[PDB]
Amino acid sequence: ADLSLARQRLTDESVNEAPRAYDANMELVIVAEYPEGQCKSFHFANPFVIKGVIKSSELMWDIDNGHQMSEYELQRSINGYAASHSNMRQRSAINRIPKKLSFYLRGNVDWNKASIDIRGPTGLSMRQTEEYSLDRIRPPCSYKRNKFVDLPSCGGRCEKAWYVELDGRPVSIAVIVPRNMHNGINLYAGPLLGNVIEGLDTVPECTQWFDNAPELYAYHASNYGMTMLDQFSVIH
Amino acid sequence: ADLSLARQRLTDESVNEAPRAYDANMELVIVAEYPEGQCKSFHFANPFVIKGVIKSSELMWDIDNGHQMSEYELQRSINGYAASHSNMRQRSAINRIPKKLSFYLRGNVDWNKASIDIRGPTGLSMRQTEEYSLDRIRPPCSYKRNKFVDLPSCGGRCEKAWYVELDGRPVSIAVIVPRNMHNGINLYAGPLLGNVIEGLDTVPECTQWFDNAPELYAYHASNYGMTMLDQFSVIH
Amino acid sequence: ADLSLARQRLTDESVNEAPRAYDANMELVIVAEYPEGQCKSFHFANPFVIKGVIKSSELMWDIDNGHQMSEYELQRSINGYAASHSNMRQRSAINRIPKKLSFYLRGNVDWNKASIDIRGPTGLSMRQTEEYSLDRIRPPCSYKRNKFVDLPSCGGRCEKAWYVELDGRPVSIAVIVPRNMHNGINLYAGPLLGNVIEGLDTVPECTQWFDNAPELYAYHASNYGMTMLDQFSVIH
Ligand SMILES: Nc1ncnc2c1ncn2[C@@H]1O[C@H](COP(=O)(O)OP(=O)(O)OP(=O)(O)O)[C@@H](O)[C@H]1O
Ligand SMILES: Nc1ncnc2c1ncn2[C@@H]1O[C@H](COP(=O)(O)OP(=O)(O)OP(=O)(O)O)[C@@H](O)[C@H]1O
Ligand SMILES: Nc1ncnc2c1ncn2[C@@H]1O[C@H](COP(=O)(O)OP(=O)(O)OP(=O)(O)O)[C@@H](O)[C@H]1O
Ligand SMILES: [Mg+2]
Ligand SMILES: [Mg+2]
Ligand SMILES: [Mg+2]
Repeated sequence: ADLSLARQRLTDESVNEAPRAYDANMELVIVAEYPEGQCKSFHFANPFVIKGVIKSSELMWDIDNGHQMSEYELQRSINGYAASHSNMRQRSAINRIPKKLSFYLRGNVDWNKASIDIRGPTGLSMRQTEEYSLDRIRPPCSYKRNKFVDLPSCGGRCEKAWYVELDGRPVSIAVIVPRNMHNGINLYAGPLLGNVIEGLDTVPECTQWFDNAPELYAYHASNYGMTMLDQFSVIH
Repeated sequence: ADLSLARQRLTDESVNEAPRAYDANMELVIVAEYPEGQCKSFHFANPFVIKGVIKSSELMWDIDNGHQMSEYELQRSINGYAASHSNMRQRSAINRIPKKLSFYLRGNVDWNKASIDIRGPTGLSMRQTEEYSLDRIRPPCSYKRNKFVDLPSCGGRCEKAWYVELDGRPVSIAVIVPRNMHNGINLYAGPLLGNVIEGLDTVPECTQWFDNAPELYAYHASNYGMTMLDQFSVIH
Repeated sequence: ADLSLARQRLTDESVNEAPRAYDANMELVIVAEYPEGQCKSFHFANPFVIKGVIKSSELMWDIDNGHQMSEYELQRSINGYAASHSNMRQRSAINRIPKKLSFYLRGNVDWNKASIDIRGPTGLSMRQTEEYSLDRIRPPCSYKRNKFVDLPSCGGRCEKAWYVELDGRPVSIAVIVPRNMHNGINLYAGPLLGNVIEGLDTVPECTQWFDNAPELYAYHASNYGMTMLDQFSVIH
């Protein structure tokens, strides 16, 4: 069927190549998994720089008998990890802290410069002893580069992931995903800068709650086209 | 009264011309109207680029017997529109979805480049079949230009509106309103760039809830000076 | 002990000087104090420009019998201050409005250009009669300069504060803290601009609630290294 197949091939190529267009978004899905198997996904998109910033209050599992906990209640629990004996808790809040964090990156990403910073519970640079004096961005460990794990993007050649296991303490997150400009053109240079600046931080973020991973796969990953890897190394 | 009238005229001109000053804000009021007549207004301001980003959870009517619904409850309802059978609802959530969206723009706006993007329920570019691959900003349809409707600004010569009717599904919003630089000066060029960047994203957003449109007119529009048009084509 | 003291001195200098590094954050703590002595702290950090924006709903004391009030309830109270008879209240909401606002700035700050704008209840420039026409940023009064009060930073030579007393009406806040580039190098110039832009707005904000000031000192100030001054002029 020469021309119906040609037409199919062109439609495939148009979908596969679309992310490399000027103003086509790079895509970031962050998934937090909790001990009982619930998943919280946070989606961020931008063509130029994704800035995926998540407070530690926003990373806790926050549902309680069908009701959403307040930032105040969640921050009260987190404080006990930040500042010794700063709350009244006599048992940990490990049940609501992520077991694991998954970062799914898709599109025309500069993989040399994508930065994923797991920061401490109140947003300071992670360290044994956090302090306003030693608080910075883009620490060397944040640049994952070839530590990102290739995943199928079904023809895009443009999806990778990074996984991290937490050890029972709350964290915040700062991810910076910059656009691949390795074609030699600096989109920030010359008159185009005003247009690039106008496009930063323009796309709504979306937070979703799932009672388990299959729900996450069925109603997020496979609905929109982000391949994810489960604990058995099976892709969905 | 030559000089008391001269003084009046100068005071009029100073108020009327103020938006054209460097660091004077352009103003964006987005109003969502719901079936029972409630209005939710979202106000954004900036001198250089207004970025008016609204999640679909933030656009639902979220009050319930005097109590505000959680993002979680609202997002649970919206999911059924995004992902087939992703929630347990047996009836629609049309009662809490906007009937209509109104966008009021006032100030020294570049009307050739102002962009209003009605995006899908989870923030992806609107299309019959939304997907991470075909997710972008500043789609051609977003530039309204002469589809904006002139409204009185009482001497500013600087207010226009755009209206859109929804059809029962939830949406998110991304608006970019850039400053008119048609006097030939690029505020992003040379040393002034650092100062322009310092001014982006500095003004608090304000969300207001009204049980009906007259409340919206009385306690928002006429209080601060944004002319609005009702369903009978009367200005307030 | 020549070399153990040399080692101590070098460790002191490394902590004291760290904020002057490229990508080292400037730090902003805003503290609101309320009539019964509760404190709400808001922490913002960035290397290049801190943009510390706080809605008037976010500045009210919002805890009520251990539960967090909704933005809707808080905004309903604030509206009565913005727009005469726009709510049903027969008594003021002074109990939940700050008595006083404290701004703590630490790091490599340009003290000539740091701007602190106490804006009106709905985000407009503060004035007797607020209006969309006379809404701007960086008003002359916002530049505090030598009105900032030096505080000990324990070797950094880099902490200052500004204090303001409110008079029973709600306000919003916009603070811009730009990086000291008085070494003669414009970090926005040339190829480094893309990297500076990638770093803006990347660090999680953190809101904390304290029942009294000693809690604020014990579990925030002294935990992380921000010196604060109490009503008796004692530093903590
Ligand atoms: N179960 C799995 N676990 C881990 N990695 C996998 C798994 N399956 C595939 N991958 C990895 O994904 C990458 C792409 O594989 P493949 O070529 O099959 O995908 P594709 O559909 O062609 O999409 P793309 O256009 O991204 O290549 C490979 O590096 C592959 O090893
Ligand atoms: N009821 C209405 N419905 C739709 N458009 C209207 C209505 N009334 C006025 N307008 C439009 O608003 C625009 C400005 O009108 P007008 O000159 O009366 O306002 P103004 O007070 O002078 O303010 P400005 O300085 O913005 O002109 C005109 O294009 C006018 O047609
Ligand atoms: N109780 C106080 N009230 C107001 N200001 C104070 C108080 N104590 C100290 N300061 C001010 O703080 C500034 C720095 O003082 P000092 O040199 O003692 O601090 P330091 O530990 O050396 O830290 P730095 O490196 O910031 O100087 C001085 O201007 C000082 O007057
Ligand atoms: Mg392949
Ligand atoms: Mg006119
Ligand atoms: Mg000193």
